[PDB]
Amino acid sequence: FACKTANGTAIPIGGGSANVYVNLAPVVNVGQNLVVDLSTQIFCHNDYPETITDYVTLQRGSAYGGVLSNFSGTVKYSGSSYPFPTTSETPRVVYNSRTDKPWPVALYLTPVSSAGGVAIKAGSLIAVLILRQTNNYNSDDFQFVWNIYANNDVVVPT
Ligand SMILES: OC[C@H]1O[C@H](OCC#Cc2ccc(-c3ccccc3)cc2)[C@@H](O)[C@@H](O)[C@@H]1O
Repeated sequence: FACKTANGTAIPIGGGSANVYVNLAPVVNVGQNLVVDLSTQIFCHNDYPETITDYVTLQRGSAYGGVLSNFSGTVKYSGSSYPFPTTSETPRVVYNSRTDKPWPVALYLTPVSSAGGVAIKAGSLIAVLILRQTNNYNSDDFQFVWNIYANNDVVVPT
């Protein structure tokens, strides 16, 4: 089991950490959501699906910088909503193919009432999302840590 972003940035068998740069809607209105959809950038696969089934959760999610200060949010994992920062571990998603499939995580972030102007700065750390992988074969229990950075500024009008 291993993961990557499609520009080639990989986290190999056994886990590790990687950085992900996300394009963000440059204008987000109060009352509406900034959607940081990591399922369009983070992909994973099972290396031996004929023998082993892999199980993948969102173990931990938290916000940083302007996301932490200027937005409040939830995280959707595999079709369901959870508080952000996360509390419980999510249900597992099964990975059973050598063909990469997305890690189905997205943040839904709405500006706080006092937000206005440049609310997220280009280059800043905005989130850390941790994927936990286990399987039905042995005791492997690996963390894939995704450090999420803003590729661009986000402005909240007014
Ligand atoms: O994505 C599948 C697995 O890939 C990595 O482990 C590599 C392996 C293996 C493997 C395959 C077959 C056997 C095997 C042993 C005895 C008899 C038959 C098959 C043992 C280990 C590692 O990332 C595991 O955590 C993950 O579940």
